[PDB]
Amino acid sequence: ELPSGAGLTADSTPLMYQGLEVGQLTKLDLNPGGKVTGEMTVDPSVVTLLRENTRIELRNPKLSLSDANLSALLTGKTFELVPGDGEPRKEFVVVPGEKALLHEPDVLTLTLTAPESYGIDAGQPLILHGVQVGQVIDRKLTSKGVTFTVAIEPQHRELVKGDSKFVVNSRVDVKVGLDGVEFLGASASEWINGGIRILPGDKGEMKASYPLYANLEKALENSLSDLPTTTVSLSAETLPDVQA
Amino acid sequence: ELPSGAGLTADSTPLMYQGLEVGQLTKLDLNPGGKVTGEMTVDPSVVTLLRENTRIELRNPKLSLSDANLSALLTGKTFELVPGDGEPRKEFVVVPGEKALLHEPDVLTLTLTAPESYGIDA
Repeated sequence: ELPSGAGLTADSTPLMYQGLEVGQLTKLDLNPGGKVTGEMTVDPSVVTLLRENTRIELRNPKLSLSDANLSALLTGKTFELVPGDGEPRKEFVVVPGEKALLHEPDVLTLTLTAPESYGIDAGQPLILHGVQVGQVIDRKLTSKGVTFTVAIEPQHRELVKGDSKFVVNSRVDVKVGLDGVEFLGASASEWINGGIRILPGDKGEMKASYPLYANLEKALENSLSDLPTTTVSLSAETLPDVQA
Repeated sequence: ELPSGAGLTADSTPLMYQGLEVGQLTKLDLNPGGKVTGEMTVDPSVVTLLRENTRIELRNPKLSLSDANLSALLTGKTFELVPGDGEPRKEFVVVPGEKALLHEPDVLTLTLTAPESYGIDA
């Protein structure tokens, strides 16, 4: 059950497992209602891998800066078998390559709010301790502002622990001080990738929503808003004092 | 015993030694359990180099900024024979190109801790 047979050709697009062709997309049709379906023959040696949570991911070719493989660029779209376990099944729903993380046997899905996108998009990485542990699934605009949905891999799921803070890394911010020479938000190699930094906590509950802090300092201050609350008010007639 | 036959084609990917083709990957199969294996015929003139710690490295083509060789880009994956010494052997385990330094007769392996990646990758 395809999302849209954009680059798919009948009898040409292969099912690809461990780098070896296993199956061949045979039929590709447009059902009424705009739905696109198809069917694929697989090698009998692999049918045991078609189980309940076995999934098939449509993968786009990607430009590898390290290994510029021309063949991958020429073949275009590809199917990929990633097996699971359970009862055998025959009907399948193809997940797009970006949503592949969303459909996993155990994946940590979070919804985090923000007043602004800050340049964060739906393909950005998601960094903990300088290493990617997840991905931004998508970005939805609401009346109050942006809400993102993000996903965390199961192997790193146990390191967030209910308390954490999420900091924007997609925007550079150079601050200058008399002693405060600092470059917050990103490094140049990491700014092109963008992403969201995670400040992990100790213990918690994995609550449903988390605020998104525009920089590290506001995350430390636990100051999601912009205007701090008036701790106290003073009345003075004429004083040559600070405006703010 | 391949990691994954990603760019490997049977009867096409060569074994490459000193820049000269020596061998040809003949058979390439998926064993049960997800394991990928294969077998390769080598020239009899080179069988003496297949010894105990002789290793075979799968090498990806790389974009040389100095010598943009189009042929290397077109051939894709390559095998490379780097000989060793000891008893002759026939079964082999292909090391990926990145892990090639890890499998050497003498290599100094260190584990170093950090509180953060600092952008350091593998």
